[PDB]
Amino acid sequence: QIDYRDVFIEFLTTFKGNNNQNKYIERINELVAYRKKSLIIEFSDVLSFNENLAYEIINNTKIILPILEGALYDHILQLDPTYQRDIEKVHVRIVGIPRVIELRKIRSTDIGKLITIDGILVKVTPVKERIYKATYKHIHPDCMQEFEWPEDEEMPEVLEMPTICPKCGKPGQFRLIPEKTKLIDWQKAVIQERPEEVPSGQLPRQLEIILEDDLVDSARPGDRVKVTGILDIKQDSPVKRGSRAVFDIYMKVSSIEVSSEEDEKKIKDLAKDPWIRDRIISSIAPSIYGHWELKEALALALFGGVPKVLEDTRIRGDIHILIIGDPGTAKSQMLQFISRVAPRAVYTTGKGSTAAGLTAAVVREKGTGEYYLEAGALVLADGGIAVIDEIDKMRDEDRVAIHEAMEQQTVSIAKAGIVAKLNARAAVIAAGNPKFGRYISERPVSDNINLPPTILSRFDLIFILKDQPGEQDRELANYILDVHSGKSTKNIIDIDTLRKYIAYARKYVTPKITSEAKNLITDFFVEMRKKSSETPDSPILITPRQLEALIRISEAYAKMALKAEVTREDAERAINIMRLFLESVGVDM
Amino acid sequence: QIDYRDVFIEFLTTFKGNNNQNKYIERINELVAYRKKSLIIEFSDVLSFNENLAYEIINNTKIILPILEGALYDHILQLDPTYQRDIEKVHVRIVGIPRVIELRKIRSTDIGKLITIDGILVKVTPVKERIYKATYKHIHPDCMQEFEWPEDEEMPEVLEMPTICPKCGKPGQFRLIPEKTKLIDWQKAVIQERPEEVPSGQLPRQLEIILEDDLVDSARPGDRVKVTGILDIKQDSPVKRGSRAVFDIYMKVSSIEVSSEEDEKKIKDLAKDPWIRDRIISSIAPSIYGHWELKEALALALFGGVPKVLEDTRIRGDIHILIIGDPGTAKSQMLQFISRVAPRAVYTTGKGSTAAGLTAAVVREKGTGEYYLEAGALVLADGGIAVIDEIDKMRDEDRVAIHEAMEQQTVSIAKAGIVAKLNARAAVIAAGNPKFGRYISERPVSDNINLPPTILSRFDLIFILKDQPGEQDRELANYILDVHSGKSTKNIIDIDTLRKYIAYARKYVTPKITSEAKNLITDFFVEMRKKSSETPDSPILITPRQLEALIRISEAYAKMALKAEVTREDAERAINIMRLFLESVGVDM
Amino acid sequence: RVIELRKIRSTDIGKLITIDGILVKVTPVKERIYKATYKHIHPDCMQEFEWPEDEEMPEVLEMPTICPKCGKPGQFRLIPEKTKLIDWQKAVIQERPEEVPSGQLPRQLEIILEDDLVDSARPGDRVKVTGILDIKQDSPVKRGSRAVFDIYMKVSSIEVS
DNA sequence: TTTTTTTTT
Ligand SMILES: [Mg+2]
Ligand SMILES: [Mg+2]
Ligand SMILES: [Zn+2]
Ligand SMILES: [Zn+2]
Ligand SMILES: [Zn+2]
Repeated sequence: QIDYRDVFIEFLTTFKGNNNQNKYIERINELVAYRKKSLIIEFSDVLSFNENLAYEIINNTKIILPILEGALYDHILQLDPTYQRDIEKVHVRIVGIPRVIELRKIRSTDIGKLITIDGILVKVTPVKERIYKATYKHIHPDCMQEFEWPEDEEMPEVLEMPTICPKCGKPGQFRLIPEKTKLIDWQKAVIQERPEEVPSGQLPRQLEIILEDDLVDSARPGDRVKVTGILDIKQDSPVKRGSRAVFDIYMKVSSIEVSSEEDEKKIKDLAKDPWIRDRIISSIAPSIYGHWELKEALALALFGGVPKVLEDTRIRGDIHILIIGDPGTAKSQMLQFISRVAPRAVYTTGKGSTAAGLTAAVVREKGTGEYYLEAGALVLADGGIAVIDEIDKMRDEDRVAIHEAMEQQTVSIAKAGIVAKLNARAAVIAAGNPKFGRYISERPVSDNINLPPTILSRFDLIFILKDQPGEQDRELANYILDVHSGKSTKNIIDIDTLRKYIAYARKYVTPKITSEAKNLITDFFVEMRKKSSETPDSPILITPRQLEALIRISEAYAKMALKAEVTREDAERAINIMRLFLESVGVDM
Repeated sequence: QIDYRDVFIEFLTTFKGNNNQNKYIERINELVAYRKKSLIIEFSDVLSFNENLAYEIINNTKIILPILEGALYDHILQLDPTYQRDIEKVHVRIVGIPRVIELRKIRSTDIGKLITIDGILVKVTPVKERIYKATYKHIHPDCMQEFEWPEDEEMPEVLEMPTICPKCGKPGQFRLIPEKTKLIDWQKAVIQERPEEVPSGQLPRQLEIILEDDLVDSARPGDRVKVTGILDIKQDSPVKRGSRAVFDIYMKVSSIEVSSEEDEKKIKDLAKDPWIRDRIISSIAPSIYGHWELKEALALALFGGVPKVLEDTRIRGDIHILIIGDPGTAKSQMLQFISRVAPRAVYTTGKGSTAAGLTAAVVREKGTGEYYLEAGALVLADGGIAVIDEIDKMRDEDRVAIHEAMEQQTVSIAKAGIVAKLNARAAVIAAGNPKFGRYISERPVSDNINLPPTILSRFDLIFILKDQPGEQDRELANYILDVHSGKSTKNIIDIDTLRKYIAYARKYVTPKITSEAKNLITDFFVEMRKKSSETPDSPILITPRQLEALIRISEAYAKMALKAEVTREDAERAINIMRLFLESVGVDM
Repeated sequence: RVIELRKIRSTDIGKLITIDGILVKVTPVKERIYKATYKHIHPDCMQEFEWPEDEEMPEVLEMPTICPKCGKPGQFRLIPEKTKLIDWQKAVIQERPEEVPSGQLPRQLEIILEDDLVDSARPGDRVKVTGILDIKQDSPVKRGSRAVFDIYMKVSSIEVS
């Protein structure tokens, strides 16, 4: 038995990272300045430094984590005594455990060991408080004594009350003292296994996890997470007998990750290429041949515009795309790709969705009997992208429920005495088929689309796809067979890098409109409106929304190159893509 | 060792305000005269008077507050000995606490400290009575003795049954004596966080607060309030075990303020401008170009007329506006602005509203099994404005629920054995699209509204918005791009001061109609009757309702200028707006 | 004294007051015990007694614990024949709509009618009641907080319109 | 009762 306090302190103060910058030393300095009370340590770094120390953490976790925490606290306290009286104790969280076990393959032998499970977050409860050291008071005409009930031991998960007063050795009834009671933050969350690991013909399983102290509110529902902790059995109602000697299992989370400097460096050099826009466009759905104009439209929606928030109103900065095409034009294929490359996306279908499920659902809690709100698909997609396949297959009474969310980006509910307004800032991508399955060229556009003009005006771009056999069949057939043969197109940015690029652009880039782009947009909008009045029979209308669309598209093109201003070149591209949308719908320019 | 009783009396008596009038001395004088029993003290005043006094109260409020009550009570006692026999003790309340913490950021370290939280009140409980000192009689044939149970401390939040009789030392049965029991007023309320504070993709949280003594019935649901007090853990079934030693927190209210003398001067001098009405109109929706005539109608609805109450009937004092326009005419943008600038407004949509949610909903308590009502959207909007967007999309079974509210300004509830009639004196602002999306001029208004003719009879003014691409496209395009570029319109009233201006006018201004003014309305209304018979095919009928509506519009104009008298210039202005209403609806004169 | 149904506070309990409101619910006439008669079921006792001795029987129903005659505990059986009853009726009073403040729901108060006061008025009428307020007790034995109590109304005289 | 998805007169 050798003390690990010196080794742990030596590891923190002597470890050299990629640049030999003493990364953990910097983390301590950040911890002291911000009073973060939590430290994150990569497991592979510990193993590289001292393999014996890594072994002890994995197995002897129950009786070595407090030892390291105490040593770390003294080092921080010595570094800055002001840190004391503000933070009582610090936490050491280990990340990178080699022991990873699937949610469905958890057995009895894994209880009591530090393991890692990767899944999808589903439900998060409001933050509550847990008593870990009580303070009772034996009220009895002779006692008038208070005491901390659990002596030399943390309070168990089961609320237990003293039977014999330690101060007088007598029974009676005791009264809790909230003022002297010590509390710790407590949150309950539910994790679900990923859809790619569920066995065939079976519903996904669920596991209950517990977050405490600073770990509360570390993630939102729908996030992909990696949790490391100790499994344990759950006790709910042990007071009443009746067998039920079978218990569920829950998880005590010690460290949690969601979904770096090197990545930012990789992204920065990518935008240096003048043809970065073409590379991004060609990297959208590499398995689909052609449809270049469609690929550009989907790329713009991934980046989006710049939302504007003023003192009196706000203007949305999301781009909505609608695709109408004959069956077999692969429309669902790009939509599936978009839901996989976007940092945050939700995939829905017209037939399998309802008005309540898309925006918000009011459900009665059977435990208390009072109504409460449940987030819909659009609410869960706030700040992301919502995909609605088969938009024409849903009832018009249900489709009309998203008119407010698509423009005002808010959901208003007045039901069961509940008045609320939830943000739904999400970009909507929709696809569907014409009225008669396939497009009828002889018939006009009004009866082919079979959609009200109100929802049509809310879409920035509308593309009509027609499957016309011709001279391009041979090249299309060769491309499809090459995909089935395993051949892949090179010079394509991978999904993981592309997803990182999109997230960085949406966070640190905010283009501004210049004077040159202002004149070009104004001239085109005025000219576009004049031609619209010539033929008023078209279902589509040129409303002031289309003017907003040009600004959003112009910003999206600039954001793709990580530019700071909307130059003249970006304005031309916005006009060019708008011309194709107008030409496809039947309006010449 | 340092006593602050003298400092408290010194601070109350020797404090100089900005007017140098000893406001706190006047507050005590007002308290004694009206038996207020509650004193409001700003924290900033104490900080200027003495830093040590300010630091003590904000930190040690648990013990200093009872001490400060005695010094105030004695000073009031010597000021007026008759204060006794009516009020046993007074209350001192501190406001302006700088310890402001967000609702979602509350942690374990904040329990037991004086903090303040800003939120929205959503639920109020009927006033109840709480026991703080009980009296029991020992039911045992030897005792027949009455004793107060909690000796040397207050009754805790959990009622405790004495087990041993203090007077005789014998256990048995005890009977509560309500005659000698001490009671205190008790109320429960729920606070919800503001929509602007909710994180992306999450749902708003709630916190339960407790109001006691004079703090009961100090607010109504839907009001934004700032509440200060001490947090504590909630106990529901301490006797009943079952593990789950996790407790939710609740707030003990000590001072509550809903949502002022320099602003009074700031609004009175503003009305001195003879062009104040023009400036107010130009300040409505500054981000919307044009629509000058429709902006005037919205301003009138913000102020409204003066209700007339007779010995048998009441005359509605509110103005109802219906807006029908093509998609993309910014109908929803100004409705959002109206809901934000009005002192009390509720925003609802046609698809997100139900009949129960608009008027009242019954809720069955799980415990008692009793039905009780909940406030609907219209009830919460009483005394304010109710905004109903996309009124043409709501189901007719829910549309009939507002027919009584528009005309009778009342809501009748007869369900689940509960019969009541609620007041719904709220102005209704509604918007909707034409029957065929784009308005058709050649067809009449009846086949374009897609609404029953009955509901349109209750609307004072109806406006038609037309999106016709013409020479104004360039001006509109330039204006929109200016908004997106950060450019703002100057010489306009800010929203915060505009809301204060509207609230003052609706409270302290009651214009009176002159005899000469009545001549114009009576003469004008006669000419409408002649034209009604000339063209009886119009869907608009010249009823006595139009005569009543004309009076309200003139009264609103006078209230806009803070004038207590209705001159002739307001009557002609009311005539002009009615004429354009008839011109837009197709009745050309 | 006349007090609005919404302005009732803690200081008004135990004093004669007058409330004006609208009847909304009337319960069927029932009987209440003010002096019960108990028989000790113990193979030696066979004794009859009135448990609420020298005191009116309270609202809470409490059975005797020790036999006043034999001086021993056991089983006590109530005798409906020897007991004395009194007419009992429950009703709910709702405040007038004109008294309701803006944007609030009307309050309700529970009143008790006894003896000849039963069936004095029908639901939907306007009445003015007089009497003494008191708190409501349902299950004082059950612990678990609930230290707050509601207030009901005992009617001594009621007039209609 | 009231909001929701579902099979059923
Ligand atoms: Mg498809
Ligand atoms: Mg709208
Ligand atoms: Zn003891
Ligand atoms: Zn006794
Ligand atoms: Zn006996």
